[PDB]
Amino acid sequence: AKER
Amino acid sequence: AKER
Amino acid sequence: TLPPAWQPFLKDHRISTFKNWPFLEGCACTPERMAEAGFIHCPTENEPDLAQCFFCFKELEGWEPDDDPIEEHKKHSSGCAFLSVKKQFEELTLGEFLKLDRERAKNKIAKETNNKKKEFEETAKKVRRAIEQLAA
Amino acid sequence: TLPPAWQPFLKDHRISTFKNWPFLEGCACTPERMAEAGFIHCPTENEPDLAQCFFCFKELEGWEPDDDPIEEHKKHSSGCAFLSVKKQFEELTLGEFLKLDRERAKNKIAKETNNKKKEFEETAKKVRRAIEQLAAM
Ligand SMILES: [Zn+2]
Ligand SMILES: [Zn+2]
Repeated sequence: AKER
Repeated sequence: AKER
Repeated sequence: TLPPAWQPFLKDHRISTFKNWPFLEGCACTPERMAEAGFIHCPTENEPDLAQCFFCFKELEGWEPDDDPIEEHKKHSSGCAFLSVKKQFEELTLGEFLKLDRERAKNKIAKETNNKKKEFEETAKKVRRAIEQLAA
Repeated sequence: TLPPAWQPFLKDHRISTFKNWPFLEGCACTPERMAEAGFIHCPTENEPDLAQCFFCFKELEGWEPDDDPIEEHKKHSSGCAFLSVKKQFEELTLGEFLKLDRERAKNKIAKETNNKKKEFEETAKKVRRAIEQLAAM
């Protein structure tokens, strides 16, 4: 997953 | 102490 | 801060509730010594020294300067579990604390119940008295 | 029960927040495995898999079935104190818990402050440009  |  | 519902577990909250408490410095039942026993001040017109265990909801009036609040509490509600907590609040676990708060909840109902009973009985005395006079 | 603002400290509360979470049974990032990592579901239109640490407020989207939520949390917010709590919840002392609740309070402050900063920097950019385009003539 990645960051907003 | 007394009771109510 | 702490959720309000939980505040009476805190000595410093209980002390704060004593406003116009007659028994001060030289006395054995100071607000501090009272809060340490679990009482909070909850005065009325005809009972201005009224106090109450926050945990077992035992109510005591007619205090005297040499009254040791812990001794008075043990005599009147020996079953009170708070009386048994030897540990300091922050030293408790949530588990322990959650169990304690639960026993409170029950005591409160049982008290609500015992009250409902007493009010019942008072009505019934009025009811009997009224029927006797109506028969005579 | 337990108070409203302190709910998210409860795993079962956190699980309960996953409604229409795409990643289920066969996946590594199930709601259960997610809540265990500290996440709660907080979806949007353009980011429907959006999730957030309840403690450090780190926000992650773009999840994949083989994503291990704890591994992803450690990579993105290594500073997160909840990541360090090895005890079971009810095994915490009130002191330990209150100490923790205060770090969260601070964490929350920081994120909001950091946000307000970004917003403000963005506004400062617009205003500056408007002025520049005026002195370009
Ligand atoms: Zn009591
Ligand atoms: Zn975190």
